[PDB]
Order: sequence, then C-alpha cells, then structure tokens
Amino acid sequence: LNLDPVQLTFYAGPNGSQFGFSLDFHKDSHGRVAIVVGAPRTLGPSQEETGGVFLCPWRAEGGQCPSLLFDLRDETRNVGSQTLQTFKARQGLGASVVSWSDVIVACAPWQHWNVLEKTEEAEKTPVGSCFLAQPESGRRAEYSPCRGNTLSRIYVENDFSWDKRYCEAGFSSVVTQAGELVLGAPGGYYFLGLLAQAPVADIFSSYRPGILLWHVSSQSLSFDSSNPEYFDGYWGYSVAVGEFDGDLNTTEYVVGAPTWSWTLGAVEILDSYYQRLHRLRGEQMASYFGHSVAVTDVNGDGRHDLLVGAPLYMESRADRKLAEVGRVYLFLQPRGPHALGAPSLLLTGTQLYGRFGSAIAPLGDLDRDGYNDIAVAAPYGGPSGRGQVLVFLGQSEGLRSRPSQVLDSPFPTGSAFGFSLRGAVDIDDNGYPDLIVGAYGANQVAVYRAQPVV
Amino acid sequence: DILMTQSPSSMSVSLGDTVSITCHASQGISSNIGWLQQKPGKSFMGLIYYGTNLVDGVPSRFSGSGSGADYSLTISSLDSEDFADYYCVQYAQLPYTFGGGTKLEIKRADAAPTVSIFPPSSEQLTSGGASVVCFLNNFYPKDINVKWKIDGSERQNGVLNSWTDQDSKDSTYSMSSTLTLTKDEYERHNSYTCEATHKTSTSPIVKSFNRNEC
Amino acid sequence: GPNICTTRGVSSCQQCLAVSPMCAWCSDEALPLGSPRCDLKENLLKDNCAPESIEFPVSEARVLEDRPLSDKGSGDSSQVTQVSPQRIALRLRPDDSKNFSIQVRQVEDYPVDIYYLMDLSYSMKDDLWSIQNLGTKLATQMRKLTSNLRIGFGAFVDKPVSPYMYISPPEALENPCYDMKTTCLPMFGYKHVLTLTDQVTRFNEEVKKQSVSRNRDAPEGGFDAIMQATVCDEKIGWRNDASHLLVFTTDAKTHIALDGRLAGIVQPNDGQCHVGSDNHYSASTTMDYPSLGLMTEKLSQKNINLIFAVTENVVNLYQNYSELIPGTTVGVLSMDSSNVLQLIVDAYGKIRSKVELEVRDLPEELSLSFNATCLNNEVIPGLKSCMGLKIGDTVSFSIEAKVRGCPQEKEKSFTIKPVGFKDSLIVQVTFDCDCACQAQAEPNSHRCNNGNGTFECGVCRCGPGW
Amino acid sequence: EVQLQQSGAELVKPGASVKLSCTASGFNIKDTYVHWVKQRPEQGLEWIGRIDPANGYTKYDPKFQGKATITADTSSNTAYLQLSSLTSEDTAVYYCVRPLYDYYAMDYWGQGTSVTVSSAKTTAPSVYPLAPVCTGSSVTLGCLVKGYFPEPVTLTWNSGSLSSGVHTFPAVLQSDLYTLSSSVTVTSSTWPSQSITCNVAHPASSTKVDKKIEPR
Ligand SMILES: *[C@@H]1O[C@H](CO)[C@@H](O[C@@H]2O[C@H](CO)[C@@H](O[C@@H]3O[C@H](CO[C@H]4O[C@H](CO)[C@@H](O)[C@H](O)[C@@H]4O)[C@@H](O)[C@H](O[C@H]4O[C@H](CO)[C@@H](O)[C@H](O)[C@@H]4O)[C@@H]3O)[C@H](O)[C@H]2NC(C)=O)[C@H](O)[C@H]1NC(C)=O
Ligand SMILES: *[C@@H]1O[C@H](CO)[C@@H](O[C@@H]2O[C@H](CO)[C@@H](O)[C@H](O)[C@H]2NC(C)=O)[C@H](O)[C@H]1NC(C)=O
Ligand SMILES: *[C@@H]1O[C@H](CO)[C@@H](O)[C@H](O)[C@H]1NC(C)=O
Ligand SMILES: [Ca+2]
Ligand SMILES: [Ca+2]
Ligand SMILES: [Ca+2]
Ligand SMILES: [Ca+2]
Ligand SMILES: [Ca+2]
Ligand SMILES: [Ca+2]
Ligand SMILES: [Mg+2]
Repeated sequence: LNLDPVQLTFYAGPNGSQFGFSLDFHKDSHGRVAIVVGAPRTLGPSQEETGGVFLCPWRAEGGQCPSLLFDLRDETRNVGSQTLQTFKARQGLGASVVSWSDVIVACAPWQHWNVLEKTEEAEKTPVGSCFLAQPESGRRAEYSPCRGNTLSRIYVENDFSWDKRYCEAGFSSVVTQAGELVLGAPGGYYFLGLLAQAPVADIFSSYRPGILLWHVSSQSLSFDSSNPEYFDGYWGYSVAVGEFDGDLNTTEYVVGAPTWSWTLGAVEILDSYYQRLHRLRGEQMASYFGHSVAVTDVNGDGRHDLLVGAPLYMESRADRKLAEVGRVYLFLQPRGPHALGAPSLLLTGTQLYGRFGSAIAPLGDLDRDGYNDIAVAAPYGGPSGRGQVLVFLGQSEGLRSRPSQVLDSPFPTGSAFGFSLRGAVDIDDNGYPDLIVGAYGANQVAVYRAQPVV
Repeated sequence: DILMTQSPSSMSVSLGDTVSITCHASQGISSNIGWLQQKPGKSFMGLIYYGTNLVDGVPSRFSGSGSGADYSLTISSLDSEDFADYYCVQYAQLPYTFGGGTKLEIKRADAAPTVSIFPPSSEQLTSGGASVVCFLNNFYPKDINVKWKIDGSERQNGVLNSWTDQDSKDSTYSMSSTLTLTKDEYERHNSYTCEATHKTSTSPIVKSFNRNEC
Repeated sequence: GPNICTTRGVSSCQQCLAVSPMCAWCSDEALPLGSPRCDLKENLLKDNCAPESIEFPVSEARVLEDRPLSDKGSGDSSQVTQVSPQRIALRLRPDDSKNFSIQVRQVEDYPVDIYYLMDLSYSMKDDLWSIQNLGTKLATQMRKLTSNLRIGFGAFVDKPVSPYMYISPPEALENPCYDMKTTCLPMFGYKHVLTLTDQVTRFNEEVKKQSVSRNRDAPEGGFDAIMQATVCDEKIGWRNDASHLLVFTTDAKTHIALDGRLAGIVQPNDGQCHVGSDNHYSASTTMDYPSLGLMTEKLSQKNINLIFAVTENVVNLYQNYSELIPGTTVGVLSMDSSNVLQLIVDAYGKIRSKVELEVRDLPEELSLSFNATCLNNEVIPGLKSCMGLKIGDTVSFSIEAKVRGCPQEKEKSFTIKPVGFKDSLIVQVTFDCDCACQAQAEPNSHRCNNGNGTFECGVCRCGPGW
Repeated sequence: EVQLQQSGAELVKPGASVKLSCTASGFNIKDTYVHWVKQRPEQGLEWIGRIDPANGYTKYDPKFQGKATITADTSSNTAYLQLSSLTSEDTAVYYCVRPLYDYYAMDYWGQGTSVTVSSAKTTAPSVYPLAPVCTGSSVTLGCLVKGYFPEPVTLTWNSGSLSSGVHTFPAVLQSDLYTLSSSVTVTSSTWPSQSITCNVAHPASSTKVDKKIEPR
C-alpha cells in the first residue's frame, strides 16, 4: 500500500556484472543497516568472470558501492599423494547472498573442483562454495561441504551413490536465528538435491586458508534416495526456515524441489534431522512449483504460514487454451499437530510470460495494521513486460486477493526487475519497513521506502 | 618414501628459553607437515598442522614455520610441561613418514656418578648363577660409558644395562649395569671391576672387589 | 392491435428499427393525423403507405466466394480448397440473428512434411542403427497416403556446458566416451542435419553418418531442439501448403524452462531462430530451455504437429506434457526405435481425424452458436468440432450469428478457420441500423419549428445541439 | 570431547594374530580417516595405514602389506588393526590417529595399546639382595629381580616406607624373561643397625617375596 514509488534510491554495479542478482539487508554490530548485493558476473583478476559482492551503505541518493573482497584466485594443494584443485572462473560468486548477525555469507554455486591422483581424477565438477565475511573485523572463512577426494572409478564401482560432485552448494542459502547456515545444493546426489547445514561459528573456527578439504564436524547433510520421484528434482533450488511443529526449540526447514516427481514440483517441510514433516505437491507439471518459498505469519495468529511460487503456471482460458502467467500458493498453518491443507489462497499472474511468483518477499507489517504483508515479483510482467512487483496485505483470513500496490520497473526492458526481493527491514529508521528490489539485467538495485499511509 | 631428518636429537635447555627444533624433508612437502608432543610415559598430542596452524587447545608459545623442505617448531619461554619428546610428520605423500624425534631435557651443573659395586648373593650362587651389579647414580650430563673387567681384562658378553629417565626433582640420570656369569665361570676369576667414563673426570671412576676376600 | 413497434412511441426511423427486427418505418409525406409511423410492414401498406417509402431491412447471408471442395490435395502449388464457402457477406439489423453454413474436408493426397528430430545421447546408439533405411521404408508407406512427401532430420543431446557435459580431462571434450572403451562425438545441443526433401535416400545416407554423443544427466535438451526446428522455417524447410509433422524421439525425461540455472543460464528463451550456417544451435549455452507456453505458441504459429515418440518408461510423462500442449500426439517407441515407422503413420492418421473450428476477430457484440454434422448426416447441437474422421471425409456446421444492439462501426469482419488448416471462411458483416432516408435529410428546415430542427424520414428531429 | 579409546595391553605368542580396537568417543568414527601408527623405542614412529570407516577403503605402507589389516565397524563406532604371523619385531605400542580439521592431518591420538610377542610362560621372579663389599659415610644397597614374565613388577622398600633416595630401573628383556634392579642410598649410621627389606610383588604369578638385606 504505502511504499513510495516517486522518490526511489538506486544503487548500481559494473556493466555486465549482474549486480542485483541476489541481495539482503545487513546490520552491523551497531544496528546500522546496509545492503549486501551479489553480482555473479563481476570480472575477476584475469579479466574473467568470477562474480563479486558489494556492501552498500544506506544513502537516499544511492550510487556506487564498495566491494566486499574475497579471494578470487584458483588454489592447488598437493597432499596425500593427490592434487586438490579449485576453479573460480565463472563460479558465480554472489549468486546468493545472505546476512546474519554481523556476518555475510556469499555463495559461488558454480565453483568447480577436481582431485588428481596419477592418471585418474575425481572429475572437474561444480561442487559450489560459500564465502563468509565479518566486514568489521576483516575475518574470512569458506564452507564447501560437497568437495571430496574420491576418484571417478570408485563412484562407478559404487553405482554413483552419495555423489556430491555436482552439488552447487550455495545455490540457495538461509541462516537460522541461532546461526546455522543451511545451503541448498540442487545438483546433490546426482541431481536429486541436498541440503548442507553447519553453525556459522564452527565454519569460521574450522577454516584455515590453503587446506581446501577440511572437517566441519557439527555439519549435517541430507540423504541420497532410491525413489525415482526425487530424481532430477533439484531439491534445494530454494530454501527457507520457520516454525511448523509447535516446538519452539526446534527449527524446521522448508525446501523447494521444483522438478520433483517428473516435473510436478514440490515443497517439503522437515525437521533439522531432515525427516519430512509435510509435503506440498505441485498443481501442474513444469510450473516450477517450489521455485521460491517464503515464510511469514500473514494472518496474525502467531503461526508461520508458507507461500510457494510456481512462476511458469499456465492458467486456463477460453476455448481450452492455456496461458503461462505464474501462480503463488498460500498455505496457512493450522492450530496444533495437523497437516497443512489445501491452499487457503491462489494468487495468479495476468501478463503472459510475466513469471508472477518468481520471488516472494515477506515485508513485515508495511501498513502497520497488525498483519504481515508480502511482495510478489513478476520480473517480465506488467503491461509493458518490463517487470512488476505486487504488494498483498495480510488479514485475519490470510491475504487480500488483490494487490494493494503495484511497483512498475523503472528500468529498461530485460532488467529482470523483481528477480530478487527483500523486505521487512527499516533501512532509514522511519518506523516503517522497506523493500529492496534487484534488477540484475540493468545491474542495479532499487530501494523503495515505506512512508505513512495516505 | 620421503625421509624426514629431525634435529637435534636432544637438547639440554632451561625454563624461559626460546628453542627451535628443525625438520628437513628429502623433497619439498609444501607445508604438509605436523608437529607432535609426547610427554614422558604418556601418549601423543598434536601441536601443529599444515606447517603453521595451532591445534585447538595448544598455547601460542608454540609456533611452526618453514616452507619447501625445511620446517621449524619454536617454543618461546619453556614451561615445566614442555620438557618432552617432539616429532615432525609429513603427509605430502603416502606413506606418511616421521622424524626421529627430539627430547627436551633439563639443563644443570655437571655432577659425577656415585658408583657402587655388588657381588652375587648367596641365594643366586647356590641356584647356579652369578650376577655382578654396578650402580652409577645421580650424574649429569647423561652421556656415560661403563666397562666391565674380569681379572683386569675387559668383558663385553653377558652385560645388561638400564638407564632411568631424568629424575623429577634433581634432574640427574642413573644407570644400572649387570654382568651375569655362570657360577662355575664366576669362580675361575678373582677380580671384578666396573669403570665409569664421564666428562666430569678425565680418568675413569674404577670400583672393584675380590672374590672370597672381604 | 397495438404491437411492440407502435406502443414504444418512437421519435425517429432509427429508433424504430432498433425496437425489433420485424418493425418497419413509413417516410410518406401525406400520412394521416395520428397514424403510427413505426408498425409491421403489413400494417403500413394496409394504411396506404407508398411502396417506395417503407424502410424495412431484412437480415441476410449471401455467399461471395464459393469454390467447390477439392477431391485431391495434389496438383498446383498450391490452390487446393478444403473450406467452403470461403467468403460470405452478412447484413444484420439490430438485435437480429442470421444463420449460415460451412463445409470442411480432410482432403485426400495432401502434402506432408516429416522432420525427424532424434535424441542422440548414448542410449540411442542402437536406435540409429534401426532407422538407417527408415527414409525409404517410410516413403513406401506414406506413398499410399500422399504423392508429395518431404522428410528431414535433426539431432539433439543437451546443452554442451557443465554439469551436463563432462569437462575433464581434455580428452573428454573431444571424446566424451573416453573412459568407456569407445569413441563418440563431442557434445552438441541441437544440430540440423537434413532440410526437408523429397529425395528420401538422402535421409538414409545422412542417418548412416550420424553418431551419438554422451552427457551426464538423464533429462535431455530436446525442447531447445523442438523450438529451433519450429522457428527456423527456411532452414528446416517447412512448406506452406502441407501437413507439418515434427517427430520427436527420446527414451528419457526432458529439461524444461528454469532448469538452465544449474548451468548458470538465466536468460529466458527468446523464441527466435539461432541456427546459422554451421547448422548448430548457437544459443544452447547462453539461453534457457523454452517453456511449454512458448513452445505451444510457436508450434501453433508455424502450424506444426508435434509427435512425442517415446519409450514406455516415459510415456506417462509425455502424455501429461501432451495435455498441456494441445494438438500434440503420443506414440510408444520401442527401445531400439524399430516400430517408429508405424508410429508415424498412425500419428499422421490421428492428426487428420479431427476438424475443430476456431473463430478469429469476433466482434464483442456478435455471438455465434454451432451445430455439427459428422459421421452420418447426424446433427450434434452446441458443438464446433468433429472427431474420428478418415482422410477424404467431409463435415459441415450450421452457424448462427446474433448481434446485440447495434455497434458504432457498421462494417466489421471475422474468420472461421479449422485448426491447422490453410483455408478459412471470412465473414464480412454489415450492420444495417440506418434508414436510406437519413442520407437525404433536410437540416435547418422551414418545416421544423422555423429552422431549429432537421426534417428526416417524414418527422422533425431536434438539431445539434439542443 | 573427541577421544580415541584403545583396547588394553595384549600379550600373545609368536605366530598368532591379535586384533587391536580403537573406539571413538564424542564423535562418529565415520567422520574422518582413522590411521594406525607403530612406535618402538629404537626404530621410532611408523605409519601402518589408514581407513575411511564410511566406506572401508584402506591404504597401507607396503612394509605392512600382509601383516596389517585395518577394518572398521560404524555400528560399534570402532576401528581395528589385525596383525598376523607375529614376531619379536612386532612388539611395539600401537596408536590410532585422526585429524582435527585438515582431511590429511594427524592431530588426535588414542592412548596406545602395548603389544608383546613372546613364548615365555608366566614365570615368577628371583629376588636377590645386594649388600656392599667390606667404608664411607654414605651407603648404598640394592635388589635384583631376575627372570620374570610378564611385566610389570611393583618394587618397594620396607612396604613403601623408604621412598627418598631410591632408584628403580626400567626392566630389560634378556632371552625371553625380564630383569629389573633397584638401588637405595642412606647414611651409614642407619644400616645395618636399622632393618631394610626389598619388597617385590609380581601380580601375574601371584607371588610377593620379601627379602631382607643382610651384610657380609
Ligand atoms: C501423469 O498424470 C497422471 C494424472 O494426473 C498421474 O497419475 C495420477 O497420480 C496421482 C499421484 O500419484 C494419483 O493420485 C492418487 O489418487 C488415488 C485415488 O484415486 C485413484 O485411485 C487409483 C489408484 O490407487 C486410480 O487407479 C484411480 O484412477 C483413482 O482415481 C489416491 O489413492 C492417492 O492418494 C494417496 O497419495 C496421495 C499423494 O499423491 C496422498 O495425498 C494421499 O493421502 C494418499 O496417500 C492419490 O491422490 C492418481 O491415481 C493418478 N491419476 C490417474 C488418473 O491415474 C501420473 O502420475 C502422471 N505421470 C507422470 C509421469 O507425470
Ligand atoms: C441447432 O439445432 C437446434 C436444435 O437443437 C436449433 O434450435 C431450434 O431452432 C429452431 C429453429 O426453427 C426453433 O424452432 C427451436 O425452438 C430451437 N430450439 C432450441 C433453441 O432449443 C438451432 O436453431 C440450431 N442452431 C444452429 C446454429 O443451426
Ligand atoms: C438456416 O437454417 C434453415 C433451417 O433452420 C435452413 O433451411 C437454411 O438453409 C439455413 N440458411 C443458410 C443461409 O444456411
Ligand atoms: Ca519447531
Ligand atoms: Ca498464520
Ligand atoms: Ca499489514
Ligand atoms: Ca523505512
Ligand atoms: Ca535404445
Ligand atoms: Ca542430459
Ligand atoms: Mg540420454
């Protein structure tokens, strides 16, 4: 309703960098809010793309941002009669960013890895990797849970079981309130998908530079499966956390698997041991149900609700025809130990190929009426096809079926405005939570400030 | 296999000193080296991994440095607990190989050994054997040589030596030497002697007895 | 006596006609004192209204073009007729309806283009062997149905990019099969091989020179190839006047839109041709797989009948995709493609067994209803599609157009076309809501309140603007 | 807290085999490589091999090919070392080792399992007194414990009363049996006026001889 679409703030990265592909709010040790921005095609030291991360101080005028520097150099270690190798070319550093406490986690899902031993090798594969920074201290760490030193032949002899070579760890990421990093790795276990978790504190204390393969003993990974429903399911394409079992000392994980069961798609809610508590099945094959997931209590009963995006959902129209528009599903959490039901609300796109539901950001309570609200991105939506973000307000029965506000892209065609979204943080300290919108195709991010309701 | 030559094999140092132990590998091992500590009669604790990284719990008076084939463990300001054995290990290649070790011992003023000699007991002789014992007690430094003589001529066969570790609250070493003969052989000779050669005296400490006579 | 035309109390000739289609208006100068000017045509004549002064439009439908249906789809290049009539003129007065007919024929001996688009991942090696005489064998079977067959060939694996592609050691790029004990082609996305031709031994000989490649993950990049085979018109060589069959053969699941992000590709598919002179799809590594909606749009625009010829292990998957891409047909391919000939002939038969009417550019105010005559001169009301037809069959539909009120524009046109057909019925509509006497009105008339009003069709009307 | 807890001292005959265990405590044995290392006083430290208990894949120094077999059971959180066709030179202390962080390192060690390979039957020691020869103000006595198997022996003086100025020497193995000696030093007024007795207990043979030191 009350985001200001007249006086925006723009931050800009280098041309071709995809600045804005990912973003998050970051609070420093003093509560000063900054914006962390991923730019996964930023050029590295060999004038080759490796990605980068920027940490933008809050200014109404916006502008250029300083880099948050990470080591962009390929590493080699000869040890244990093996040769360990990292390859950061085209790794996509900043394809996901997330902030927690005074720490920033920025991931490079396409970082490649190999191990040589005489004439054999592990195979050069995209294990992915995450880089962790504490900006104020300069501390740096890394976490790459899918690196191994097993040779190609042993996977073949063991029927490709527990094959983490194509994980793409960091493809999606989230940090629990207690500070456990949870990474989605949609290529894990030969394209089934996996989740990897470890406390941030243990990531920092276990890392040393140059080691490349090290143990983070408090870590926990999900499991391989023999069930074809999971094959090529990309479980971990999106991740979120929330409270869904009524027990406030356990944190539950929400995981999107948008090609689960022969492209039907699914989202699963699990406990922290990766045991499945609920599964939401997609409605339409190829809709990419699970592309995005969001967790927020929208109806003011103190129980977290789930939103799921299916950006390629085709809506039925006159004369037995179908129109790709995208859809968002709201599932309200019932009282007590019961199943999440059918959806409580379906929100459906209008613009053909608009990809409504491609991103869903909790906004907190934007209009200050006691119900949390959401923003849904349609990156190619709007009457001009340039991208739209739509705000829907919470209410006692769930969400309103009609947007309170629509933000049309201020950028040119092709910007992908809305592909990344983040809300629920008051960046200017005016007592209303604000919205940051990435437009990676324009290498920019737009800040919408919430203002008093008119 | 990669040979690891560790030096020195031992050093006599004191509390507060800064001491370095070096390890030279037969080829470059790119900091794939660990350092280990074995206290007297106890198991091993890791000190350093990958050249320079302290194992959790290890005090920062320990530091590791070096590169290529040449590495060092430095201990700044030795505690009483630091007097122990130290070993390097490389893991650049299988098989993993270790240094021959370095024992830190306590330095002190030189002390001559108290030499005592004991003929066989009645109990042993009537059983059929004859052991002559010499104790060389409370000496420093540890480097010592014992020689047995029967009727003035050196005897080398049938000798059994034992050394104590450095003593806990005077820092001296002790040694036991036992010449065992058959009773019948013991009785072919009269004179039995052990000679301790030590850096404190240029001439040895001779201790002797004559059989039957007392 | 007082009918609906008289009881309204109309002020003008135009308001008279808009009351009901049976109302007429009399423009006679000397009409009696209080006689109703808007009444039934019978009542006006009976009250001595001059024969030339009766305004009474009748709704009609006359044919403008009515070529007879062709008996053969052969001959010319191409002037075949499959929809009759092809142009009619409708005149409609307000709120009135009029009926008309359309005849549609699945014509015998119509040209056919068959583009064979094949999965050439490693599990299809034995399939390549099976189909090396497919060109000639298919020619033989299709000769019974058509005298103008063209056939062509393209192949696909997946996007040649990690993690789909093996990228180490260097040998693996040149020969993906190096760690097995054999040799295969470097990885490719989609390559066009043989432009549609009537020279079928060209198919045999090209297929004999083809070979498989090898990639890592089960789902393949065939939807990229369906898109390119569809929008690269001139390269694939689809003919304007022919049935277009795109035979898609695979034994595996398929990558779909938004899968590309596992290879770092986020650019949406643009639906354009990117197969140049080297005959390979040049955007394979830079553009995402296409969505079903985009594929559907292009298949429909270029009039392509997609056939999913897939193995039993993925038949349910492709049947379900088929339901989301209307007009698509599915056939069960054997594990070595040994039954693909019969599968193609059966699909062609299924493709030409339906007639489904589509209406384009229908004005808001117009609404149509349809009664269908398929099978046995048997009328199925409220239906605009026939099924279970054979080649040669003819069907017809009764169509009623009803206009609601009278629109601002008096001339509009719309098209009734069967889906997939070249020919169509163009309906030219004329809304006849005006009287002929309006075009000879007298403004600023001495007869009407001393120059204040206009004299039209016998009565005085308030002028502009009172 | 990470601890490797190894099985107790083994005492076996030559030609036999023995299976040493190493149980992980405070962690899953599956987490890292587990190694085995051999220590002798003369030859020092030698890497035997390693195992990855997750999958059972092993590596060995080729010197131990045939002798050493390393296995693991994740169910019991334990790793094993089997040594076959035992010999005198297999007498050593055996350690299981795992890294802290670095996959390839050698940071945490178990307490060590002692292996002794011998044909010696359980044999009771002979305890011989050692009185001096027929002078000074400082005097020194002794005790020789000869020909026992196995170790250890607890040696004390006057039921552990006299402890200062005492030196008990490490047992030495000479032809299948052990020998040990102990000296005690006092002022010449004390002895032989006040009594001094050598108390030697050998738990294995269940003998506790007590020999009084008499002069000549
Ligand atoms: C292609 O598309 C088809 C059609 O959509 C899919 O087939 C359907 O698959 C779903 C899910 O597997 C099935 O749904 C099930 O319905 C059952 C009840 O009705 C059917 O019962 C029998 C089967 O037992 C059918 O033969 C018959 O058609 C009935 O209509 C329920 O028993 C099932 O409920 C159980 O599982 C669900 C999770 O799916 C739980 O929520 C429930 O609590 C319960 O445990 C289930 O709802 C359905 O049978 C199928 N429909 C048809 C028409 O066959 C294919 O899977 C799909 N294939 C591919 C490759 O995409
Ligand atoms: C299609 O057939 C239906 C019959 O089911 C026709 O409906 C009837 O039309 C006649 C015309 O004389 C009327 O007398 C009947 O009252 C109608 N019955 C209805 C509407 O239920 C209809 O006219 C036909 N439609 C077309 C487009 O040909
Ligand atoms: C319309 O239908 C009638 C029967 O209701 C039929 O006789 C007539 O021929 C049809 N008119 C046209 C123009 O097709
Ligand atoms: Ca919980
Ligand atoms: Ca709720
Ligand atoms: Ca609100
Ligand atoms: Ca604000
Ligand atoms: Ca096959
Ligand atoms: Ca593939
Ligand atoms: Mg395949």
